[PDB]
Amino acid sequence: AAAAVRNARW
Amino acid sequence: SRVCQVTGKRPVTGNNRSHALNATKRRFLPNLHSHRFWVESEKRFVTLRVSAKGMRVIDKKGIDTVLAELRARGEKY
Amino acid sequence: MKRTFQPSVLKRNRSHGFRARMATKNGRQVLARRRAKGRARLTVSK
RNA sequence: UAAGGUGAUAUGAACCGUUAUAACCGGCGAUUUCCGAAUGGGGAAACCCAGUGUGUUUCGACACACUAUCAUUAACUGAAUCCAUAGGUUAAUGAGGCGAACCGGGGGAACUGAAACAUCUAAGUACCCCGAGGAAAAGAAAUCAACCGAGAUUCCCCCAGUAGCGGCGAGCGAACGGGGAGCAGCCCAGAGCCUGAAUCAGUGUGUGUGUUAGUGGAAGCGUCUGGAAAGGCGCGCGAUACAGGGUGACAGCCCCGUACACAAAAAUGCACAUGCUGUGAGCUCGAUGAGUAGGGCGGGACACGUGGUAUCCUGUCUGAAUAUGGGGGGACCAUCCUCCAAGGCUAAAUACUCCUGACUGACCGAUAGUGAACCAGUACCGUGAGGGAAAGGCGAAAAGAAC
RNA sequence: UUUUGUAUAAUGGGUCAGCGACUUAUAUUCUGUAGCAAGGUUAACCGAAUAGGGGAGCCGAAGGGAAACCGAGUCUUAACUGGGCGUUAAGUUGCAGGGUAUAGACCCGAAACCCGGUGAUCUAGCCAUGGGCAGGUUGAAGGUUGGGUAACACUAACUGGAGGACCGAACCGACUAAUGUUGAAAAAUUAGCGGAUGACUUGUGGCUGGGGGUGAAAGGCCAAUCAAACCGGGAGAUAGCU
RNA sequence: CGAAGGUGUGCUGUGAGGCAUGCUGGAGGUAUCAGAAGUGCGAAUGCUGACAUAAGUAACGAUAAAGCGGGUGAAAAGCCCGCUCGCCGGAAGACCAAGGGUUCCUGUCCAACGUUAAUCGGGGCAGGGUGAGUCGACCCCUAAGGCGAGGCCGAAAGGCGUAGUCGAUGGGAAACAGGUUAAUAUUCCUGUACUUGGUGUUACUGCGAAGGGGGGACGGAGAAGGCUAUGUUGGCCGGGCG
RNA sequence: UACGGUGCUGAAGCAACAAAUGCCCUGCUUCCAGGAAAAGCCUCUAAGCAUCAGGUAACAUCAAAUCGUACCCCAAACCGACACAGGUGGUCAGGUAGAGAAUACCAAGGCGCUUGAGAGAACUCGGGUGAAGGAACUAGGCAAAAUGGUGCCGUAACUUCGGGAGAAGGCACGCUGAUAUGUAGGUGAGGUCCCUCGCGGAUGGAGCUGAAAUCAGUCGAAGAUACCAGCUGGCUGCAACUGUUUAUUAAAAACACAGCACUGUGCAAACACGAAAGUGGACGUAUACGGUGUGACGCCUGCCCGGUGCCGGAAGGUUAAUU
RNA sequence: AAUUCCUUGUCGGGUAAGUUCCGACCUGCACGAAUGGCGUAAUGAUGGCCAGGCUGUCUCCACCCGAGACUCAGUGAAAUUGAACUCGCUGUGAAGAUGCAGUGUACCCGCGGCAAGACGGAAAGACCCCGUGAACCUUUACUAUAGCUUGACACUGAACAU
RNA sequence: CUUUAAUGUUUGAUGUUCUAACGUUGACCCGUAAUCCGGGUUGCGGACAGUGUCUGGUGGGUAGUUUGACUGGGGCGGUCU
RNA sequence: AGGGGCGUAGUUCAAUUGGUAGAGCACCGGUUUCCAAAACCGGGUGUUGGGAGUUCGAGUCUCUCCGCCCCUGCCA
Ligand SMILES: [Mg+2]
Ligand SMILES: [Mg+2]
Ligand SMILES: [Mg+2]
Ligand SMILES: [Mg+2]
Ligand SMILES: [Mg+2]
Ligand SMILES: [Mg+2]
Ligand SMILES: [Mg+2]
Ligand SMILES: [Mg+2]
Ligand SMILES: [Mg+2]
Ligand SMILES: [Mg+2]
Ligand SMILES: [Mg+2]
Ligand SMILES: [Mg+2]
Ligand SMILES: [Mg+2]
Ligand SMILES: [Mg+2]
Ligand SMILES: [Mg+2]
Ligand SMILES: [Mg+2]
Ligand SMILES: [Mg+2]
Ligand SMILES: [Mg+2]
Ligand SMILES: [Mg+2]
Ligand SMILES: [Mg+2]
Ligand SMILES: [Mg+2]
Ligand SMILES: [Mg+2]
Ligand SMILES: [Mg+2]
Ligand SMILES: [Mg+2]
Ligand SMILES: [Mg+2]
Ligand SMILES: [Mg+2]
Ligand SMILES: [Mg+2]
Ligand SMILES: [Mg+2]
Ligand SMILES: [Mg+2]
Ligand SMILES: [Mg+2]
Ligand SMILES: [Mg+2]
Ligand SMILES: [Mg+2]
Ligand SMILES: [Mg+2]
Ligand SMILES: [Mg+2]
Ligand SMILES: [Mg+2]
Ligand SMILES: [Mg+2]
Ligand SMILES: [Mg+2]
Ligand SMILES: [Mg+2]
Ligand SMILES: [Mg+2]
Ligand SMILES: [Mg+2]
Ligand SMILES: [Mg+2]
Ligand SMILES: [Mg+2]
Ligand SMILES: [Mg+2]
Ligand SMILES: [Mg+2]
Ligand SMILES: [Mg+2]
Ligand SMILES: [Mg+2]
Ligand SMILES: [Mg+2]
Ligand SMILES: [Mg+2]
Ligand SMILES: [Mg+2]
Ligand SMILES: [Mg+2]
Ligand SMILES: [Mg+2]
Ligand SMILES: [Mg+2]
Ligand SMILES: [Mg+2]
Ligand SMILES: [Mg+2]
Ligand SMILES: [Mg+2]
Ligand SMILES: [Mg+2]
Ligand SMILES: [Mg+2]
Ligand SMILES: [Mg+2]
Ligand SMILES: [Mg+2]
Ligand SMILES: [Mg+2]
Ligand SMILES: [Mg+2]
Ligand SMILES: [Mg+2]
Ligand SMILES: [Mg+2]
Ligand SMILES: [Mg+2]
Ligand SMILES: [Mg+2]
Ligand SMILES: [Mg+2]
Ligand SMILES: [Mg+2]
Ligand SMILES: [Mg+2]
Ligand SMILES: [Mg+2]
Ligand SMILES: [Mg+2]
Ligand SMILES: [Mg+2]
Ligand SMILES: [Mg+2]
Ligand SMILES: [Mg+2]
Ligand SMILES: [Mg+2]
Ligand SMILES: [Mg+2]
Ligand SMILES: [Mg+2]
Ligand SMILES: [Mg+2]
Ligand SMILES: [Mg+2]
Ligand SMILES: [Mg+2]
Ligand SMILES: [Mg+2]
Ligand SMILES: [Mg+2]
Ligand SMILES: [Mg+2]
Ligand SMILES: [Mg+2]
Ligand SMILES: [Mg+2]
Ligand SMILES: [Mg+2]
Ligand SMILES: [Mg+2]
Ligand SMILES: [Mg+2]
Ligand SMILES: [Mg+2]
Ligand SMILES: [Mg+2]
Ligand SMILES: [Mg+2]
Ligand SMILES: [Mg+2]
Ligand SMILES: [Mg+2]
Ligand SMILES: [Mg+2]
Ligand SMILES: [Mg+2]
Ligand SMILES: [Mg+2]
Ligand SMILES: [Mg+2]
Ligand SMILES: [Mg+2]
Ligand SMILES: [Mg+2]
Ligand SMILES: [Mg+2]
Ligand SMILES: [Mg+2]
Ligand SMILES: [Mg+2]
Ligand SMILES: [Mg+2]
Ligand SMILES: [Mg+2]
Repeated sequence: AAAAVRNARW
Repeated sequence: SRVCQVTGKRPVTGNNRSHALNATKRRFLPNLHSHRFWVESEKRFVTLRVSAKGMRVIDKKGIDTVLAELRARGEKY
Repeated sequence: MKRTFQPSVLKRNRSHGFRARMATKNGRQVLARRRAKGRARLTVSK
């Protein structure tokens, strides 16, 4: 599994 | 459990209605009460778990007659 | 780092052993299903 | 039944048999460790610890048997409390659990559809629980009809997607009547006169027909190709047997069978007959299911969602008539028909297949068909419930390659 | 493939082989075809049985009207010269096909809802019974002996050893930085850091179960999964979307 | 006298295709006209298997450290022996519990396993190995808690619970030193002890409960004092004269 | 003799000192938060035996079953898919230095971590040193550097009088000799007295062990020389504080907290878990318990009852089942 | 001011220069008294600011010691990948070109390096929107319901007084 | 008819006193080696409490859902015949 | 910016909401007091922000235009 890389563009 | 020892009445299930007819499951239980009945033949008090409808039939049928049916039923009064 | 499995034979048999499973009908239904399925090992007991 | 045989991978060794005590097959028995309803107590299943009694002795012990709980019945004893009763101790029977689907009953969803969503639908479905049988359930009119009649229940095809039900939306959906399958009627609510009548259930006793091992079972040679013939080319024969399988390539006549004809010491199914043990048939006169029907309230079931809603079931509160009487005929009343509830029993036609045998397929042919053609519910994964694979083919014969 | 429009720097595909998606049942309408024809045809069932029997029924030859009714007419109206719907026109039963309807209905895919079970060997809290905390400091109350008071109070010295006290290993925590980011490791290592006799820590058992638990409270944790666990079932839920 | 299948070639039709042949293979195949479909695949981040690509690139797992001689062997940086060097030493040593299940010892072998080679191994194969009155467990006893006759309650299932019965992580009788095996030892051997029951003999004799009492029997912290384990030094004994 | 080994023989085998976290000690002292059970064991008598049985004591004798026992056990054998820089409870605790189980170097013992050999580029990681300047860097003194021990002197605002405080700041530390050839102290033999007599008491001081201080001398750039081992001060926001929390990007001003107040609750308590029985609350009783908000302490907590809740009232209006 | 939008408010202190900090002012956009107000020693891996010491943090990097990187031998992955004979520029073009047009340049092929591009790799975009999607949560949204509470009847009777 | 005074009746409204239903998580006895349960004795309470059916009120405590579209992205605003 | 509200006597507010604008204070005049005020009597005051439209007629109704208030300018 993984943890959604918070490289999030908001 | 909630069982009448004379009539055999037991809980039954039904629906709560509403002004919108919404139906929710419910239970109807008998009006059971523990009563000490005086049996003349044995000059003793025997306690029975009876419904209110069962109380009426005891007067009509006699205390001895109902117990005779109970012994046939093997209810172990 | 401590993981989810710490072996303990006494705990394992008291939780999932043959007598623990068969004590109740729900566990007895597990045995019935495993007997119907044909499992080689019915319970966890050795 | 037998000349071969000690299951398989899987050889070998040591042997046993050959005309009937080898082996193999079937019937009936004997043995049947431990765990498991598990039942002497306990317990982390396949383990731990006893008690009683009988009988053994080498005086260290040892071997059997019995000892769970509950229900029913019968004895004996036995409180508060004088009798009693509860309770207690024995002894007899019976039940416990498991198992595919089908069946009856007790409970009982939601997703979904309505292009949302509450009524409704899904659906009394999934699931849980209880109980029973080879079937279950239902069943002998207080039924329908319509002024003519039918005559228990169950199942099939119609009636009919009709009449109706329904936020009259989605949807749900009869009955009457008709054609079929199959048909069977009885008992108590009580006493006589008759009398053991019919009938049913137990059991023995035979017959018949199965089932559980088996027996016989017809008829082809030559030549050619070829490693090998069952193929080619010739000439035959059998067939109540040309169903299939095997045999070195495609076999009616090589083998196993098949068609037919037969077989049972013993056990057992089914049916008929018959003998005992119960069981009562018939006639007369009576009797005719009361906290019930009905009603009020709240729900549910009838296709029918309260609607003008009959009918059925009742949680609650009431409560009749009773043959000179009641129920029903879809609100209700009258008339008229029809039936007699509040006690029971009942085969067949119907549903299903865990399992047994035979046979069939315009079903599959190893990524298909059961997950599994293979030591598969295995390996493996998961604390656990549970999930769950991959993997078939040498050749006719292992002759499996001496050196 | 999707689009008004893609060499497009939009989606899809490393390649090969195998597998992989408009089916089935019933009903209905239409077309084609065959048969019979103002008739056509049976269903269940019977049946040595794909025959034959069975016409129970169904459709059609007559419609109009809400209906009673009337009828090649009928309804509307008091009535129609009227008007609406009908009256010359062949249907029916198979087979195949095109649609529609009910079923999963061309295939694959939800996040979820509901039902019955499995999990507190991880973690959270609690319960019972055991264990652990080197060493070094600070020196409370109290006590004794003096000094002071009428007696206290008070004070000094000496004893004492209090604390969710101090510094600091084990132990426990996890604040900063670097590395590591297909790692030695699905959360760690190295150098520092906080607590370290307590609201401490730990071993072995036990108890609380899913709309529930537990929570010094973050929607945290409840077997690497938590704004409602996991497993099976309803279930091929549904998906106007791709 | 070579079927399907595969692999070439030639011819042929508007196309999906068809025909024939050489080779492979070694036993099936099937005209024609009809009938029925699991009837045609390149894509669905499709499914399964096989094989590429990056690529002989990254990595070969703590920077505690190796070196040499000899031996065995087909082959030695990695195995054995020896001599040095380095690392841990409140551990990176020794003994256990929990847990694992033969990994222990010996012989033999190097396909696979070991991130290299391997003669070696916790790998493969074949043998051997675990000896208890005192150590544990079992047993007696109870804690939390579980189960629970009857009982109470609950649609059913079931829930709770009394008497009871289970349940250690706690309480209960007793063994030490020495020697020995390739691998076991408070278990075997040697030496010297101890405990609880049974039976018998002898003597003296009030015994006795599911009952009563006592005991078992219990905290935290702190302070010393007396000791031992153990260590150091001296003495003694043996060896050494570098 | 097979490098093992096997067999035989085999000296001394004492004393002093130091000393535990082990033992006496399940003790003693003290404190508040007031600290299992049962059985074995000892004893007492009931009923039931008191010739018996049974009990006590001494011998002899039997019996003590069954199961585990190898090996790993902070790890290559267990939990982590791995021969995985992780995790895993108990017991044992050598020498020198040191307060110490820290740390450094060693003993017993066990290992060098299952790819190496070269080369000695950039760059990256872990480290060492650095002219001069000394935060000019950077969001930020992040990181690094620095401080670091014992003894003594000395130590401010403020304070709840405890603190702040190791405040800051400073001095002395090696070795040798002397005081005193090995001191003060501790330990304590012989000897000599005493004993209703022993593992005795009192003297006695041998021998061991042994700081600390001062003085003198001496070496080095440097004597807490290594390892080990606080950076400090000033102003201010928030929270009183120790503690707890998002296992796996947030440890905080968030949560908890003692304290305070309101309110419910008379015990078959309220409340909560349970269709119910029952249980917890509690074997407690308003000096108790539950809920809510606030959050030590100090000074304090003002005005509004219209709205919404809650409490009290019950005359009237309205109003269900029922009749 | 953890609260001040205007705003770097104004003044003072600290600095050579201070949108932060400290002291005041009050004009409180939009503090305020147990959803506590104001103070407060001690405590804090608490936030902000300042000073001394200290240093490669920096001016401005240099050298050195190790582990990789590089070479040789052995073993031997991975994400990705429509196919490639895989240049620059300007223009065009599903509107930012290795692939089109024009033009320029370029012998074939490794190795060590740097990452500008291949709208590079990872993961059917978390922001935005949509669906008559899902879930939790709130309330004086709707309809219900457990619970609580009211009364009638039943269990449930007698006598007397008004 | 109104006004109605009294008269019995039929329903209710309270209040008081009883016990016999019912309650007892009061005491005592027995089952009994028993803090359960049951039975007995007694005391207290008592036609209440409590429970059943029906019914009014309350009820995010717990559920099932709804919460529009157009729109030079959406929301807000505006609009819908 | 966008949207709602407001403008009436000297200052603060009523308004009728199609046909004739009031209240409080302030101001003025007269009483009372030695005097001021407090008190008493009496009374005058307005283009209803500006404009343009409707209407026979507007401060009122409609639309712009000034001034003054109150709200919004949000998700990446
Ligand atoms: Mg048994
Ligand atoms: Mg819907
Ligand atoms: Mg049968
Ligand atoms: Mg034969
Ligand atoms: Mg009758
Ligand atoms: Mg009704
Ligand atoms: Mg109507
Ligand atoms: Mg209606
Ligand atoms: Mg009706
Ligand atoms: Mg009735
Ligand atoms: Mg194949
Ligand atoms: Mg398949
Ligand atoms: Mg298969
Ligand atoms: Mg295969
Ligand atoms: Mg592309
Ligand atoms: Mg791709
Ligand atoms: Mg046709
Ligand atoms: Mg026919
Ligand atoms: Mg007819
Ligand atoms: Mg006409
Ligand atoms: Mg069709
Ligand atoms: Mg279709
Ligand atoms: Mg502390
Ligand atoms: Mg500390
Ligand atoms: Mg990084
Ligand atoms: Mg601290
Ligand atoms: Mg988790
Ligand atoms: Mg949910
Ligand atoms: Mg599931
Ligand atoms: Mg469904
Ligand atoms: Mg689906
Ligand atoms: Mg074929
Ligand atoms: Mg060919
Ligand atoms: Mg062949
Ligand atoms: Mg297909
Ligand atoms: Mg395509
Ligand atoms: Mg690959
Ligand atoms: Mg290489
Ligand atoms: Mg490369
Ligand atoms: Mg490279
Ligand atoms: Mg490399
Ligand atoms: Mg290594
Ligand atoms: Mg070597
Ligand atoms: Mg060392
Ligand atoms: Mg092995
Ligand atoms: Mg070994
Ligand atoms: Mg090899
Ligand atoms: Mg091995
Ligand atoms: Mg022994
Ligand atoms: Mg043994
Ligand atoms: Mg022992
Ligand atoms: Mg029971
Ligand atoms: Mg229980
Ligand atoms: Mg026990
Ligand atoms: Mg124990
Ligand atoms: Mg051992
Ligand atoms: Mg004490
Ligand atoms: Mg000693
Ligand atoms: Mg060993
Ligand atoms: Mg390890
Ligand atoms: Mg892992
Ligand atoms: Mg492992
Ligand atoms: Mg540890
Ligand atoms: Mg150390
Ligand atoms: Mg280098
Ligand atoms: Mg760097
Ligand atoms: Mg440095
Ligand atoms: Mg140097
Ligand atoms: Mg410098
Ligand atoms: Mg310098
Ligand atoms: Mg700066
Ligand atoms: Mg700068
Ligand atoms: Mg820092
Ligand atoms: Mg440093
Ligand atoms: Mg300070
Ligand atoms: Mg500030
Ligand atoms: Mg704090
Ligand atoms: Mg975190
Ligand atoms: Mg934590
Ligand atoms: Mg953190
Ligand atoms: Mg607070
Ligand atoms: Mg109020
Ligand atoms: Mg008020
Ligand atoms: Mg600001
Ligand atoms: Mg300034
Ligand atoms: Mg300020
Ligand atoms: Mg505030
Ligand atoms: Mg206040
Ligand atoms: Mg307040
Ligand atoms: Mg803290
Ligand atoms: Mg600070
Ligand atoms: Mg500084
Ligand atoms: Mg390219
Ligand atoms: Mg370009
Ligand atoms: Mg361009
Ligand atoms: Mg390259
Ligand atoms: Mg680079
Ligand atoms: Mg780069
Ligand atoms: Mg929408
Ligand atoms: Mg809600
Ligand atoms: Mg729904
Ligand atoms: Mg919209
Ligand atoms: Mg947002």
